[PDB]
Amino acid sequence: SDAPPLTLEGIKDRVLYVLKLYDKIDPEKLSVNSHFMKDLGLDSLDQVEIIMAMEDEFGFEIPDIDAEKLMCPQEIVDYIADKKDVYE
Amino acid sequence: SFPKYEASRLSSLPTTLDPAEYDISSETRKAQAERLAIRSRLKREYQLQYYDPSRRGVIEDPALVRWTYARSANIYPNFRPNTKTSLLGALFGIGPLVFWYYVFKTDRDRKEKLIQEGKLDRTFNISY
Amino acid sequence: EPYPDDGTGYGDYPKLPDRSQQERDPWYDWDHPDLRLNWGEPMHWDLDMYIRNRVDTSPTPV
Amino acid sequence: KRLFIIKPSGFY
Amino acid sequence: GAHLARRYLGDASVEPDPLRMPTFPPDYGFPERKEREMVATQQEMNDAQLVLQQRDYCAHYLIRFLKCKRDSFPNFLACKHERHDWDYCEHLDYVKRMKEFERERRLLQRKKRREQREADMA
Amino acid sequence: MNMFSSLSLVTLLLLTMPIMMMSFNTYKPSNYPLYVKTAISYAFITSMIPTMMFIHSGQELIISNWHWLTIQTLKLSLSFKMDYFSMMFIPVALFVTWSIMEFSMWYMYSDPNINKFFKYLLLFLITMLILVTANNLFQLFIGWEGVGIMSFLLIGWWYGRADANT
Amino acid sequence: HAFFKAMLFMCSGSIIHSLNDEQDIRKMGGLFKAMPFTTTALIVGSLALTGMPFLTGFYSKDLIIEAANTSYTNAWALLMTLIATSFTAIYSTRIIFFALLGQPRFPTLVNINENNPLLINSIKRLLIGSLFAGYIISNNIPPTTIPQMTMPYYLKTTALIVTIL
Amino acid sequence: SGYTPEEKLRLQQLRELRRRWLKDQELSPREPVLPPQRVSPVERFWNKFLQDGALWKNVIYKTYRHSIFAFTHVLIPVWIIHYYLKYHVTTKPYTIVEKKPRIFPGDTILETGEVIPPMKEFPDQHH
Amino acid sequence: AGGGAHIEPRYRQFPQLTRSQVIQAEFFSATMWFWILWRFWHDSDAVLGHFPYPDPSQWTDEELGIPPDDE
Amino acid sequence: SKMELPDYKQWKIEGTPLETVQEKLAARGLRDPWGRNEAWRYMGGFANNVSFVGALLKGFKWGFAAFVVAIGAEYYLESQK
Amino acid sequence: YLTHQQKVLRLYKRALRHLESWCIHRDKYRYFACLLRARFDEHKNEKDMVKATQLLREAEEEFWHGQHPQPYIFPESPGGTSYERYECYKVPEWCLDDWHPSEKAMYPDYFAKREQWKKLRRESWEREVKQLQEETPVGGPRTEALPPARKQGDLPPLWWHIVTRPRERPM
Ligand SMILES: CCCCCCCCCCCCCCCCCC(=O)OC[C@H](COP(=O)([O-])OCC(O)COP(=O)([O-])OC[C@@H](COC(=O)CCCCCCCCCCCCCCCCC)OC(=O)CCCCCCCCCCCCCCCCC)OC(=O)CCCCCCCCCCCCCCCCC
Ligand SMILES: CCCCCCCCCCCCCCCCCC(=O)OC[C@H](COP(=O)([O-])OCC[N+](C)(C)C)OC(=O)CCCCCCCCCCCCCCCCC
Ligand SMILES: C[C@H](CCC(=O)O)[C@H]1CC[C@H]2[C@@H]3[C@H](O)C[C@@H]4C[C@H](O)CC[C@]4(C)[C@H]3C[C@H](O)[C@]12C
Ligand SMILES: *C(=O)CCCCCCCCCCCCC
Repeated sequence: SDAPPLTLEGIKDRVLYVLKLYDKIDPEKLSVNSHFMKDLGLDSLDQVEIIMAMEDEFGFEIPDIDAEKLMCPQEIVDYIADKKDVYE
Repeated sequence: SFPKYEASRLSSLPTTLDPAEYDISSETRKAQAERLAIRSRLKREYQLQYYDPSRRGVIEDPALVRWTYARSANIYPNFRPNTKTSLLGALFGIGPLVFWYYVFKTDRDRKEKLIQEGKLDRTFNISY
Repeated sequence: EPYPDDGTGYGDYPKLPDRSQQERDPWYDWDHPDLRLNWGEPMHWDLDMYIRNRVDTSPTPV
Repeated sequence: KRLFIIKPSGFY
Repeated sequence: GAHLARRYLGDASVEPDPLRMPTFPPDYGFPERKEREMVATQQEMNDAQLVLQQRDYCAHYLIRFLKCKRDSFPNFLACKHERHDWDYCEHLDYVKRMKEFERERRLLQRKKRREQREADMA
Repeated sequence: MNMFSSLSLVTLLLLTMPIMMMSFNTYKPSNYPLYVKTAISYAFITSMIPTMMFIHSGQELIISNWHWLTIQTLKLSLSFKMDYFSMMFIPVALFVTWSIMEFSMWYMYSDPNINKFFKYLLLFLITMLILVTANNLFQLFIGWEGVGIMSFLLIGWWYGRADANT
Repeated sequence: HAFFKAMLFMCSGSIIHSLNDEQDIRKMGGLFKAMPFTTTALIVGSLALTGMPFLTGFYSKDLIIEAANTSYTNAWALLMTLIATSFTAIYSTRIIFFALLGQPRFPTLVNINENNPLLINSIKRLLIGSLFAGYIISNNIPPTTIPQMTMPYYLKTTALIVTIL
Repeated sequence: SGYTPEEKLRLQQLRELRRRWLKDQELSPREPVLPPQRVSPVERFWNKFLQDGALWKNVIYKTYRHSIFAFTHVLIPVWIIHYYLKYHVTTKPYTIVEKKPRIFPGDTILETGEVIPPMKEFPDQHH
Repeated sequence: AGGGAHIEPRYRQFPQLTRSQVIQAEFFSATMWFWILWRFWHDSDAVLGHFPYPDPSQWTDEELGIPPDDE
Repeated sequence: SKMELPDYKQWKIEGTPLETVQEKLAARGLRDPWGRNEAWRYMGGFANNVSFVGALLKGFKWGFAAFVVAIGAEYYLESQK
Repeated sequence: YLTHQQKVLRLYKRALRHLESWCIHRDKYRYFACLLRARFDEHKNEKDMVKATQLLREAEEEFWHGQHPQPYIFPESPGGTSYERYECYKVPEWCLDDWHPSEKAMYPDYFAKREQWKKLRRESWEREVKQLQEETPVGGPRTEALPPARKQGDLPPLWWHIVTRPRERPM
């Protein structure tokens, strides 16, 4: 609808860009494969806010059944790329 | 403090305010998973035909054939002429017919009396 | 749980909860996304009255 | 990028 | 208005009744009154096709204004003076109605004022 | 009157041309939104001529051009009332409809059925001009009910949405 | 009412299209500078609807409110009409405040582009109408009633006082 | 609180199939392979004429198309409407009924040269 | 949508504004205020009042024909 | 395309109403991690936006300038008559 | 069902979303979002399950009394303005088998490649059935989750209608 289409690189850049602005995450050790619970010491109460920040970034809700299953920025990219028909 | 929620047939009780949701016991847990078995057993039978590449047609739904039959053909054999059904059919079936008869007979009797007496305005009424 | 045997013709058709299809989960992968129904799932006796184009029973704030 | 639009047959 | 506060939340006999006014004959005072002078004639208003509610005592100015507007076309900013003349005549006509309300208003005071003397005394 | 009547009917006839051309396929696609927008523009300028003739000398008339049906003592004929509330509304409606059709060329640009959208917007405008110019109740009932049907077909434009149909 | 009301929806459509189909004013804001032309039309439209003197909506609404006051009319129906005129300013101000002023509340990536010539010209013509159409129509249509031009000061200006408050 | 190892593997396998399917939805440069169309000679004259987006050239195109529209949608229809009203619709009684034009004091009637007397003298208002 | 100018969307930044976009908006806003002031200057009686509103109290009992109480 | 995002280190809550929120939270022992995420809404071209009275007065400066010329001109032409 | 962990997280998400609706402005929301987080922290590590339920059950009552009557909804979410807006443009893939050859002649490459997918789906079906006929318990499936592909060259069982589904903006 006249808006630019999303790209796989663009989703990854913006997903990490949001996490880089989260104080409780250290930008040095943040990577696409950084598990939130077991590599950044964030409780699930913090993971809910992570998902809520992603849906406020791409402007579409992620259901609670699947939000509580994404535990890594790489997975978020896969979920957002699958729900926007992004293939390259 | 927080007024209690009072449900209605057109406003159901929210699942987050229903005691049965927070009173989780062993029997409820088995029932919930026992239902999910049926949902998956049915979901598999449907999928083995929906995803079939050689199928071309309509997947017959026995639940949909039971609903239409229950609403049309199964009504009469399960009807008994008792007090409940006889009064409901008498006042809903015959009641309106008698009510409208007197509304119209009275209206036309009153109108006819005026026309005969010549005191009903029909000055320009030549279309009937 | 069937309807009470009052002689109105319900027979043994199950008495399902009188809830609209708007109360169903909208994120579940229903076989009938618009109806919010699954193939083989028993249908409410008044299903055609409870489709999302008709009587709504969802909880209200007030 | 000029994708294929799936539509029902309009020939008939 | 202030009158509405009097006819309802207070004495109602001294306030005029708009649906029934006027009550007293026009000659109660005014040893001699002059009938209103209608400048326009029936055929003039009839041929001008004035709306029946526009065929009042101000109609003569309205007729002149309409004639100027037709002639001044396409200049719609013209005939400004003719419009004001008709408006002013309608303003004077409205005041006469305000005077009529006051006349009925005060004459009803007379009844409430020339009736306690003839009641309290006897 | 020769010009007041002819130009008062050309406006109504002009708006129906795009509908007719889209029936016998006597036109080219992908210009239809522009074609329909241009019809409204010319319908607006023509409709201003009868309006000016009214503003000038207050001229009004009634056109009963077609005798349709005679039910005993009731003669129904296609009648158009060109009066105060027809020479001032038609110009305004066409001027506003002119902008909305131009705005629709941009707002509905990506809609695959932009051609049907501009056919429905035009059909509504016709039924509204039938309603506004109607000199008898039956003809008024045609545009009265027609506007409701075109509203129904435009409210539920995205017919896949359940809330649109409701 | 046809001119400035149709403009408001078109101005609403411009905002909706820019924010990727976001119709909620809670996720708008800071569009006063981002969308200067859509902002100008929205302000002009919100001043004609509220009854700003001498714009298109002043030449009909204020005559009505003046004639409603100086009429043998239901008292309560008159009070409700005046209160409704107060509410017209409140919700018109609501759109301006929550969509134009303040700080942005819309997503990070948005294409706020309103340079399409179709959008400008369509809004532009109604913008002209919502300024001068009422003045032109009022000075051309022939009179058909006796307008009430004499009344107390507090009935002539009731529309302004109600709207300003 | 996350994908089990089985679930992750399936999502990856579905993801790789889904992307390839979406890739195949792209059109090759040849597509769509339109069949030949009989190009009208008139449109050929404008294809070459509009090769360069000159301001003066497209104005001629703008005037050309508008002139054609003003002939097929205003001039031809009004001829038909005038003919219909002139000789079929105004030849029958009470079909087009014109409200009689307004007459004001001091007007001259074109039909008979009559003169309407002016109104009586307005006494005075000044203000 | 389609046509006009191609503006690059900006991420977390103010959008790019053209030149004619800002000129036209300012002109019509100015045209509004000129119109309001020009109309107010010439026609101020359309909003404040055309004719004076009399005060019924100040009318004398002689001109209203209210004969004295005694007679 | 391949949109190049701005450097993420410029988004600081300093000098914005977000800081004031962080002050009031520091008086209760609580902190606001997401402040820098909302920072762009208060920086750059989105900072120092007009007020409601300033929005309704858009174009008044040029409109008033045109108005004073008009009435001044009207006096001059009417001076001849 | 939902475990006590899942029900608390859902309420927290709902509480913040409705709170965001009341606050509107981001700075004010960033203030009450932290205070509401604290209320979820004073009982972060409760031990007694019965006490934990009574805290969750009481939070819901406060949520219901305090929820926004008109909460914000994303445009494409259920109840949103753009929800199901494009379901009328979403045509399934099987409608292409009914095309006239003349229409198919306009897209020779697309339909040549579409034939490859149909062959891939047709060759792998009989294997997909077996993959599920052996992993299924004796009675029948107890859950709705499907297993992945186990042997190289196999495709995930029941993949066609999730892989070929129409795009979210088909036109
Ligand atoms: C004798 C010599 C002469 C020979 C005589 C021989 C007579 C034999 C009979 C010949 C008849 C010819 C029939 C057409 C041939 C086929 C042409 C063709 O190729 O089709 C291509 C055509 C376009 O191709 P496409 O876009 O690919 O279509 C595929 C889509 O599925 C399409 O779907 P869609 O959604 O896009 O549109 C569906 C529907 C339209 O979609 C809708 O909107 C449905 C709702 C429309 C009705 C709402 C308004 C209701 C009020 C009626 C107003 C009229 C009465 C006014 C009376 C007072 C004022 C005059 O289609 C239409 O009906 C279009 C016309 C709409 C009504 C037009 C009314 C205004 C026209 C101007 C009237 C004034 C004329 C004055 C002329 C001067 C005097 C001569 O396809 C079709 O339309 C297929 C359906 C064809 C049905 C034709 C029947 C039309 C009936 C009108 C609608 C019913 C109105 C009810 C009132 C009835 C009052 C009479
Ligand atoms: C003159 C009386 C004529 C008798 C008929 C009219 C009386 C009402 C009975 C007909 C309505 C019932 C029809 C069946 C329902 C079919 C549509 C449907 O399913 O509804 C779903 C829809 C639900 O739509 P929804 O928008 O409310 O909610 C759907 C859910 N969302 C919004 C989330 C998508 O309801 C309707 O559209 C019907 C509402 C109208 C029915 C009530 C009529 C009230 C009449 C006014 C009462 C006051 C009298 C005023 C004076 C007028 C009377 C003289
Ligand atoms: C003049 C108008 C738009 C021109 C413009 O504003 O730039 C153009 C746009 C599409 C054109 C129309 C369409 O091409 C369909 C028809 C084609 C033939 O030229 C006959 C007239 C016909 C009905 C055209 C009339 C006119 O030239 C149109 C309406
Ligand atoms: C009186 O004319 C009726 C007015 C009804 C509308 C309310 C206007 C405010 C009236 C206040 C009363 C002032 C009395 C001095």
